[PDB]
Amino acid sequence: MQIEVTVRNITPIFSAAPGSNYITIDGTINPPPGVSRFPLVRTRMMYVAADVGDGVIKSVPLQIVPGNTMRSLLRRTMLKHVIEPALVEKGNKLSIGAYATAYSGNATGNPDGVPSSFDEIATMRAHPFIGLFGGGPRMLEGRLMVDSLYPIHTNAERILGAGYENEMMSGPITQVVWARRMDPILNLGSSEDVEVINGGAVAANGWIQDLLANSKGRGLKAFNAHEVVIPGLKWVWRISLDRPTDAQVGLVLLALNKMTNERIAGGHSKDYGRFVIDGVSLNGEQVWSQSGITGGEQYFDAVAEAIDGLSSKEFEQFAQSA
Amino acid sequence: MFVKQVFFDLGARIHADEARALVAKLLDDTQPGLVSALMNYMPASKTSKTEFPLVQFSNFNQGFALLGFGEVGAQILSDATPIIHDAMAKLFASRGQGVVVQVSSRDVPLSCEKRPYGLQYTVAKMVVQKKHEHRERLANPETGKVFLEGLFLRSLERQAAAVGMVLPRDLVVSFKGAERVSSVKLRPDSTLAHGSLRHAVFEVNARLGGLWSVGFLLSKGFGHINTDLQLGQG
RNA sequence: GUGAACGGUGGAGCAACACCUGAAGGAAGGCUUGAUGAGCGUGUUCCCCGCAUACGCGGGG
Repeated sequence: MQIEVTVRNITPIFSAAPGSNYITIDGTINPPPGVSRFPLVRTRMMYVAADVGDGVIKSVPLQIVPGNTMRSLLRRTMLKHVIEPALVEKGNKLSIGAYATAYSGNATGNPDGVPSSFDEIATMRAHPFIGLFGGGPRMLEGRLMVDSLYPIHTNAERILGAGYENEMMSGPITQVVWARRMDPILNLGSSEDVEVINGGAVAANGWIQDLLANSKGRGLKAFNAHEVVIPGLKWVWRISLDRPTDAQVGLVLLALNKMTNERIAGGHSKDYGRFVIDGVSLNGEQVWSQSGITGGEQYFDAVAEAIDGLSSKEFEQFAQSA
Repeated sequence: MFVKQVFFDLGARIHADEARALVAKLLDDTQPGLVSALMNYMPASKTSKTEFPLVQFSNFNQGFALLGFGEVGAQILSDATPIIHDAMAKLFASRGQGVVVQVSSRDVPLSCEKRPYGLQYTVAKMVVQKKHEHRERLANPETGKVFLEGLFLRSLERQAAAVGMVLPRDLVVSFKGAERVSSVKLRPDSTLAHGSLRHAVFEVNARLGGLWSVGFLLSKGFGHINTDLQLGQG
């Protein structure tokens, strides 16, 4: 079951790579030491084979949002307003281990060395939530197969190829945005602002005096950067499912109906990662309109009678460890 | 090498000479070594060194500035800054409601190169006068330009020798124009005065770096300006 | 004229068949690039330090 979600970013997208890189004033990512480099946390990035010339492909760098991030996103939005409202609406409450297995996939770090019975796997598998997301102490397999969000870009022409004849981004698609820190005590220069302090002017002068010793216990007032994809470009997402029930597909579609208010990226204090869905292809047919998904009726009905009757006994026997 | 520049924000502008006097007054009773170093005093007596003052007071629109030339001057400023800030804190919190003393600190490097084209640099509040022979030199123009020539070149040479880097010795200067002639006094209500030049302009074929101080009475806050801002003024 | 002299360890024989390294996990929170050095006061003979060796030069406030 192939779901091709084409979206368009409203604000820019910043999904940070764990590698700590550095940047000078005008470009020069990762300079040599001794240039007074600033810290930089780049947007995360897969390489991709691309035709940069006449039929020769290179591993050009592509900045994306990873599949684990938006798998956690899709799990969190479906468990935030499709499953847990249905859990608390009829009064059932998850256990603390059941909550840990619902959100993270495991209760503790240590799993069971034993295997579970097949009747358990038959209950939890082919289910609206535990079928899609496995885990627990027995490491149950999850039906749902969440890919990363590539941009529609010429470097990703080899990915989802022989499509989008026009509307293909070819230029540079990123920007480095600088964020500086202020020390608020330093930027006062008034009595009305320091009348609020316990201690007042002498306390502010003492903290500034400590900052004088620490200028030449990490202080404030830094000036850093982050490398961020530009906004307003098309992105594609793929969701896959092997032998899915109609309730599982309906739960994915209900999460994706109201996906538009959630955060695909990090750095959400700068509102980074707002996206508007251009369309949703359900095995190639366009099912997205302005008022959510039109089409896929049986999936919505099956998840409608599936989330009713969704107790927490199954979550509790999921999270129970031998 | 580099010069350390520290700005203090007292909320109201006080001049550099009264800042030096105010700082010498408040730290007179306690901690004599740091005020002796910041005043460039003798290790045994109260008399200042005849050499280049490594640290010096300067001008600031919301307060006063301090300049420490070289590693020794930068170290002196870095050790002496928090007790100075605590002193202005207690002084401005003793009377009135109380203000907060804000700080700034920069480390401006020194550099010089030579190009075969003269360059414009202006200096304000420049003191040229210490002796009666310099009155006799400034009375006639022809023997006055050469005195200003030698003074500017030897001032560049002495600060370059003090901070520890090599000056090219093929430099030629020229003095074009003057705007005003005014006196500076040594202490308040004193009859003795020193002649001084207001808005002098000079033309040097070399490139001039920031915190480049010329003339006499450098520790009192005269004859220094940043040449980096004057180079490509925006 | 060595209880010596003279005497091939040889031939052939397939370590092989069948097993998916996996499973399930959000780099993410919080954080002014535009101010800091650029424009505004002093009116005449005085401390101290070196080179000299006083005929004077240089300079610190």
